[PDB]
Amino acid sequence: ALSLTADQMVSALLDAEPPILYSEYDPTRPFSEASMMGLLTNLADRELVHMINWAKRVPGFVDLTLHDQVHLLESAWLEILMIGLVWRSMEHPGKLLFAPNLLLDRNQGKSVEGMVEIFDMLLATSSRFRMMNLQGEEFVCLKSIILLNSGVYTFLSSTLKSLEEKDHIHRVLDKITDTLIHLMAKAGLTLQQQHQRLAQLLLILSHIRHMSNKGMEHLPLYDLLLEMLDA
Amino acid sequence: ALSLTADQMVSALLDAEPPILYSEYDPTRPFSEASMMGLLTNLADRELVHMINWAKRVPGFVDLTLHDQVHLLESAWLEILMIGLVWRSMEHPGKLLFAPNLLLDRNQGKSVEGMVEIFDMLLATSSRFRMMNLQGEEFVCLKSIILLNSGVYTFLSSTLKSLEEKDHIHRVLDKITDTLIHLMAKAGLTLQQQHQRLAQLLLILSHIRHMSNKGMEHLPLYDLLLEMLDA
Ligand SMILES: Oc1ccc2c(c1)CCN(c1ccccc1)[C@@H]2c1ccc(OCCN2CCCCC2)cc1
Ligand SMILES: Oc1ccc2c(c1)CCN(c1ccccc1)[C@@H]2c1ccc(OCCN2CCCCC2)cc1
Repeated sequence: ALSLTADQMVSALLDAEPPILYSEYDPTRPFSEASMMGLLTNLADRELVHMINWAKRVPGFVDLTLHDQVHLLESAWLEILMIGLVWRSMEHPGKLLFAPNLLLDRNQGKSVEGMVEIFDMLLATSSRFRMMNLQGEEFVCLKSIILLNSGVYTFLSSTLKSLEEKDHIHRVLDKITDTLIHLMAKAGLTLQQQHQRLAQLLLILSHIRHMSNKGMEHLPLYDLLLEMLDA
Repeated sequence: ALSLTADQMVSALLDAEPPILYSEYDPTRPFSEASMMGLLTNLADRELVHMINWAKRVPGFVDLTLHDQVHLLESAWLEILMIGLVWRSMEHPGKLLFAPNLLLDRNQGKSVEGMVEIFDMLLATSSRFRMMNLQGEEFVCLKSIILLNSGVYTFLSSTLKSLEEKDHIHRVLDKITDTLIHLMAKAGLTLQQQHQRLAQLLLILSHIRHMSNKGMEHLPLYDLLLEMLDA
């Protein structure tokens, strides 16, 4: 876990990658009446299941407490669905690849009230990824950081156990930071460029947190998540 | 601007620091009827004015477009008020130093509906700052990063001007990253520790974004901000 090598962390995360699901939409039926929200909703609910399997495979995650594992996913679930959406949409300018059979552009967002706001923020993030030429290895590191970071400041506890957990989460996270830098070092970037790029990458996560928040508004999960985790 | 030296960036930001305002509350009147929200509201509205002066003094900020300057403050205003609150509350465990004459603890939050949620998140952030032993120089760098970063992904424009602006904002931001590292290098931290600490610092900003979002819910600003900026 905390002994994992940089290259081993990347092989470990890359291997943990979830599958790219398809939208359960009837291709022969008129789209102008498919219920946009309904499609996205059913899609996300199915990815959530695979998200758990993925999370269980992120180094150090299963070491935590079941209830801590739930808390973290409960805080990050939507941010992870989003950063994943933005990634696969990276090479699709002006469009969002929700699923191989569900590629929507701006206008298609004006379907539901206030959904075009969220699409634009997503497209913009996708665009930034294009601008930075984000790499698949950098991507998985970021998605793992989101998972371990998003809920680590809201355990609201100072018990010895919560203290060892928080400690352990920031130790894995540090490992991921080291890994990100390693990648950038190998790409040829100087020390300065490594720091600057690391910062540019982490700061985009603030934007993903914000999008998630807007998404939560437009949109118990704990028990649902629990049952999936506790196998 | 983009030529500023590390030590010059810190002297520049430290000098730009706003004043620590007081709550306009009658000390001889019973507090159980002072209207908690009213106090906080009037306080923030006054700090906002000083926030503009401060922003105008952040290197590279005034170089932007007035409308870009407004957009950035409109996106970050509450996050900045919050990171400032958390900072001055750092040495006050279990309490929030909203102002020298307004130090409130947990329970005092149960005043308004759902306000104790926000206080707890704030206390937790303050606690993390204590855990990391954040330094005044690191603090100002972070507050400047928030200002330039929070709204840089939502300009929703690809005009040449918007492209040069975004470019220019990420160039100042990189300067601040270099500065943060410089500080950590001088503190004695190794290269590895520098990277890890930079990451831990930036990631807390995601949490500040989240708190701001919750704060915006519980809670035009553009025109208001405009008038203050355009002097
Ligand atoms: O990979 C995916 C799949 C779907 C989505 C994204 C990524 C990001 C943007 N997004 C969204 C979020 C809010 C408003 C509009 C769109 C959709 C989305 C996300 C979540 C969602 O949830 C429906 C409720 N559902 C109930 C069971 C537990 C899981 C959540 C419904 C749609
Ligand atoms: O330095 C300060 C001063 C006040 C506050 C913070 C920091 C952070 C937490 N916080 C808050 C935010 C939402 C809910 C509860 C508390 C208060 C706060 C923040 C903003 C606020 O705004 C009232 C509306 N006001 C109208 C004019 C433009 C500026 C905004 C009222 C209270």
